[PDB]
Amino acid sequence: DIQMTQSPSSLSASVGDRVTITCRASQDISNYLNWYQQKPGKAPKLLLYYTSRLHSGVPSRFSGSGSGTDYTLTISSLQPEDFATYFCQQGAGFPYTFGGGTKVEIKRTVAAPSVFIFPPSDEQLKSGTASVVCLLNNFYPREAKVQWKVDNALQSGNSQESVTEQDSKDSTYSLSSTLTLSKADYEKHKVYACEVTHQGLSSPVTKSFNRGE
Amino acid sequence: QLLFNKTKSVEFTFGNDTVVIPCFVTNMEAQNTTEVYVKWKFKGRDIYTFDGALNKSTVPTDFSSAKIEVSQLLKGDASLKMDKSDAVSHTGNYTCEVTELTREGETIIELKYRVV
Amino acid sequence: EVQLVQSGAEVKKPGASVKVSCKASGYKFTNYVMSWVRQAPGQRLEWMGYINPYNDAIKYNEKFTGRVTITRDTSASTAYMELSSLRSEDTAVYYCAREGDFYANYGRLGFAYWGQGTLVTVSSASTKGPSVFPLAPSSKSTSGGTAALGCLVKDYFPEPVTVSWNSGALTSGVHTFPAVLQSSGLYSLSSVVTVPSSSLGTQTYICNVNHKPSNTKVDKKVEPKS
Ligand SMILES: *[C@@H]1O[C@H](CO[C@@H]2O[C@@H](C)[C@@H](O)[C@@H](O)[C@@H]2O)[C@@H](O[C@@H]2O[C@H](CO)[C@@H](O)[C@H](O)[C@H]2NC(C)=O)[C@H](O)[C@H]1NC(C)=O
Ligand SMILES: *[C@@H]1O[C@H](CO[C@@H]2O[C@@H](C)[C@@H](O)[C@@H](O)[C@@H]2O)[C@@H](O)[C@H](O)[C@H]1NC(C)=O
Ligand SMILES: *[C@@H]1O[C@H](CO[C@@H]2O[C@@H](C)[C@@H](O)[C@@H](O)[C@@H]2O)[C@@H](O)[C@H](O)[C@H]1NC(C)=O
Ligand SMILES: *[C@@H]1O[C@H](CO)[C@@H](O)[C@H](O)[C@H]1NC(C)=O
Ligand SMILES: [Cl-]
Ligand SMILES: [Cl-]
Repeated sequence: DIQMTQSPSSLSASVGDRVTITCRASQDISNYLNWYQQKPGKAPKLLLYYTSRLHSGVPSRFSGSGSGTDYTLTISSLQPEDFATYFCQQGAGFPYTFGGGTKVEIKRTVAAPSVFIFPPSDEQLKSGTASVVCLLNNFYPREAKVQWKVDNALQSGNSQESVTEQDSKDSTYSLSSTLTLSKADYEKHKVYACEVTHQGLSSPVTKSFNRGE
Repeated sequence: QLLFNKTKSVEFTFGNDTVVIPCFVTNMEAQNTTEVYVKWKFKGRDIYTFDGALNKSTVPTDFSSAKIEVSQLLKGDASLKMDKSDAVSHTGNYTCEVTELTREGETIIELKYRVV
Repeated sequence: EVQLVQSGAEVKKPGASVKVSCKASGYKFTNYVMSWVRQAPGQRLEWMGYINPYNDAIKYNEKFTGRVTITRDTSASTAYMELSSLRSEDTAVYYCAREGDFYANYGRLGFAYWGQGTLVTVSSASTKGPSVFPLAPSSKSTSGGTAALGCLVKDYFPEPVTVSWNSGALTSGVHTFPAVLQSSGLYSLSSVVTVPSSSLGTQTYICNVNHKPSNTKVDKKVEPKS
């Protein structure tokens, strides 16, 4: 089979930068190479077919070139909505094969998180569990430190967090962290606090609530 | 599958202007030539191809004069055209294979050369 | 518009079989080859095969021969991919795909139209529907006149859940986070939205949670707290 190898694996660049990624095939594929764009959780979108032909609708800042075994895709002026993973696909011989993909992320300015905290709902407490959710909205860079405190005692081992993919409009990220306790352990305390450290904040931000208020 | 207005053979002399091998699809339905691929085979070799998707023709060196009239292709007309040099060098059976969307078909024409 | 709509996500026990469907619309179904490509989470896409709906010809990848079966129902404008003898490595998103307005090139000139994907998880664990709890807005979730609210979709297996807001009429400001895997092997995610805090008394916010593996559909009204 024809093996496809892309480089780099991931990539970071500012808005307006020229970005170039390379696809390489294990044998000549005679310009039968296609480029796809895929955003997380979405289906791929055809960008270029036959090395350099723009698929209808694709903005002109996308372009491809190459021959034999070496091909490149180039975005002339990188845009926020260009965040995605880009895949190449050889159309030369069966079975058709795809590259491993190049992730393209945007460099932008520092943006602080907006922080929100949510007590458990009565529905969940009725079931016997208490989840406290802390939300960090539209920040950059994507690293944020979240410290749960219960009656001013730092927690560890009872929370989980995930971070969104990069936003396709403002290039920010958002984070959600969930402290989970039993209804009993939850009721043994009063103050529930979420402390957030981030490059956009001049000092850590804390949001908190007293249980039963 | 595609259907043809068939023709057993055509004949030329050196008094011909251009040599034309006819090929006519009756049940043509394409709307853009991007939906069509035309291949002309002579003695096994692909001696002419038109890639409608890439708007790209291909002939080997000994058939440097071979062409089809792309403007006429959507009417069902895939007739091959060449000059006398290429034709008299390559007398015999020609295959016209037409692909349109998901359909395909072919037909055979014999090119005959008559000395006056 | 061309549109490829696929069947819902499924969980299958190892060894069983799955049949993903793909209904085409917006064009003449027999005019174009329907291909199938799958993508395991975190891996690259891989071609599986195609079918010519006109002459019913099919071609398969050598890796799936004996297991994969592509078929079409012309009157239904529907292609089908059926994979059998499922392994936990058949866990992937399965796509149907279609070429552009070209002659039948089977993907040599690229797949121009894709379905939305069908996530098939191969596992022996029993499917489990989610619980949906509200993340009510209050004084603790405001910020400069904006308010945050959401839904917590907790304890379900397998992925995925889809969350929409107000049956799709609310998309601006929505963040639906990637799921985390809890120590119990169940998934949990949150979906949030920011809205004006001023209109909390006049607007209505419902999250629509769909977990197709368990056929669970849940609408949760998120009422503000005071
Ligand atoms: C070659 O040309 C003839 C027409 O030219 C006549 O024949 C030459 C060989 C030459 O001897 C001249 O004096 C003549 O003027 C083509 O025959 C005509 O083809 C058209 C199109 O099908 C048809 O409508 C006419 O009836 C034909 N006339 C005839 C048969 O007398 C012939 O098809 C050409 N051959 C090739 C291979 O292109
Ligand atoms: C055929 O199409 C021509 C341009 O086609 C362009 O490229 C192809 C691959 C499609 O993606 C199409 O949507 C693009 O616009 C037209 O210039 C030409 O007029 C068309 N033919 C007819 C008869 O209208
Ligand atoms: C297609 O191309 C026409 C002319 O291009 C020439 O002829 C074709 C058959 C190819 O062999 C090409 O390499 C040549 O340069 C144009 O006049 C016509 O507008 C084009 N049509 C479309 C729809 O692109
Ligand atoms: C062309 O084909 C016919 C049968 O299809 C055959 O009788 C004839 O001899 C062939 N002419 C050639 C090969 O020149
Ligand atoms: Cl993380
Ligand atoms: Cl997002």
